[PDB]
Amino acid sequence: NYHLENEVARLKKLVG
Repeated sequence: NYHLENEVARLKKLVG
């Protein structure tokens, strides 16, 4: 939306 998108694109970028 919101969240969701700038939340995977958080997350997975920092982890893997």
